[PDB]
Amino acid sequence: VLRLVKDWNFTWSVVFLLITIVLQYGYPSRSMFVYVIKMFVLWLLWPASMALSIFCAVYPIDLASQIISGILAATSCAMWISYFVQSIRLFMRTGSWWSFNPESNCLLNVPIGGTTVVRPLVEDSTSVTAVVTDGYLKMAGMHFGACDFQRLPSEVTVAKPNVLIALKMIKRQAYGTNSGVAIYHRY
Amino acid sequence: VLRLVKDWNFTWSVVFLLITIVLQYGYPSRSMFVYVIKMFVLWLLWPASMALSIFCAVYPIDLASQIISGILAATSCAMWISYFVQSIRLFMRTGSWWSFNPESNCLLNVPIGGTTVVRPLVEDSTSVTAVVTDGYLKMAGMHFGACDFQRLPSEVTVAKPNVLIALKMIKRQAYGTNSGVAIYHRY
Ligand SMILES: CCCCCCCCOCCOCCOCCOCCOCCO
Ligand SMILES: CCCCCCCCOCCOCCOCCOCCOCCO
Repeated sequence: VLRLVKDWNFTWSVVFLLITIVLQYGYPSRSMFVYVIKMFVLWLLWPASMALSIFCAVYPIDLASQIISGILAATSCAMWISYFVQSIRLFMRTGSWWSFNPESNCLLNVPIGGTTVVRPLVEDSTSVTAVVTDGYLKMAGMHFGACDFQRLPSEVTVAKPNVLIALKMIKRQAYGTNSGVAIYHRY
Repeated sequence: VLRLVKDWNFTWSVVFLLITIVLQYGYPSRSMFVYVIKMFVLWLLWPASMALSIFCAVYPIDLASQIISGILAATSCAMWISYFVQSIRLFMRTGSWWSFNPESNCLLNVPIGGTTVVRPLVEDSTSVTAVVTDGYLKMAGMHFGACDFQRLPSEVTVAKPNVLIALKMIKRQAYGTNSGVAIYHRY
């Protein structure tokens, strides 16, 4: 009687605190470790929410509760399909693991020498500003590592889950020997 | 017997789906509406997680479970105090409501004419790039609305929850009559 209550509450207390943690610190801009915990919680949350609605539809309070449970069941299923479609289509255009981050669907692809570095774009703009400070690149407010201003890519790819856009370098200014600025516009 | 199970499960099914929604779409870069739902969920999650641990400490499985519950109770309380301290200190330096967003603790303050517009900074850098395109301002990859390039602030404030930084305009270039670029560095 009381023992079953205690095991029930203890397990749920752990889960609710875990949801609070991933809801407060589960962001790649805060802690990459907590972000992966949130993603594992969200991956488990889709079928659990669906399966919980399947239960409330098999054992409902009334007919309206049975229908609502089925609507919520499809809702959990539709959100997972939607997430998988966007993340897959983004991953095929980028190959980066930021494609699976629901928080960001705009990705900036910049080729630095051999490989291409992908970073999430917060604001989808028609223009992106490149700033090389003494040999260190900063694209659209976020750093991209070391790169020579002369070896700046003439084209930069932005990847949304439904379209891949290319940005050609319109303007190019050099502040120093390796310091400079450049702009990119779509077409 | 079975009826209590049905009402209990139906309520939790709604809650778990709501957590899934706010965990998947609760971001200001996706939907401002879903973001506020997440914040209401998180504000309710702190005392609920604490109160649930208080229960498992009053009615524990064993002595170790009683101690763990008390540790989680203080953990839920410490995270809320931490969030409130950062958000308040940020709100006093900025006055913006983005200070209460746990996802962002770096805020960019740019004075556009009469008032000052604040936007969250993803990457805390020592430099911030200003780009005015035909009379539209873009600071660090995100737009700030209409502004004249001539009317660009000589100083821009960055506000972290523990320090307020000022950025003086080092370089200034004009691409056109109202189009131009500028950079800001801290001190
Ligand atoms: C930037 C650093 C700021 C300070 C960091 C503080 C670190 C957090 O401190 C928390 C320690 O406080 C102890 C809280 O006490 C826990 C209460 O537990 C009750 C035990 O119940 C068991 C009963 O059998
Ligand atoms: C930024 C760091 C700020 C640190 C602040 C930490 C504050 C933590 O508060 C600790 C208080 O929480 C302890 C909760 O324990 C109470 C449980 O009560 C159990 C009593 O059992 C009665 C038995 O009948």
